[PDB]
Amino acid sequence: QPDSVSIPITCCFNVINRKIPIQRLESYTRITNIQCPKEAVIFKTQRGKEVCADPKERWVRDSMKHLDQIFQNLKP
Amino acid sequence: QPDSVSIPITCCFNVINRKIPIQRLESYTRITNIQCPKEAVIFKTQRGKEVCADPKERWVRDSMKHLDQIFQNLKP
Repeated sequence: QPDSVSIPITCCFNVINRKIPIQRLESYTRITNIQCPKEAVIFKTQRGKEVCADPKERWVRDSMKHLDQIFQNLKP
Repeated sequence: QPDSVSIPITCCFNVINRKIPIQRLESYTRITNIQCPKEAVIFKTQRGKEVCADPKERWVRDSMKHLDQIFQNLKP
């Protein structure tokens, strides 16, 4: 197989259970690899911590929306 | 005087008194003109509303920080 199949893959095996204050969240990425066990987002905090969260949770979608908006408005 | 002195100036005469949820706030600008009566920030919400706030308030500085970070990290 190509050497792309032996690249390591980052997953979320667990998702945070407490909501995190949105002013803490600075960015997010999505888990996309089918090898991973669950659909999830990884938030990057101000501090640089990485947090797995369930995009089905309300706060999570709301934080994702908030960051999306700004990103599309921040170009500048 | 130059025609710059007869340009209209936007100010904040009042500042919001209730805290606004940070996921609502998408951007901010500062009042800078000395003609204005008070130091303040103008937040732009998701919805496009404009809100005057007092940068001495905790939530406000925190929202400003949050947006600053992302802006400097969002270039991309």
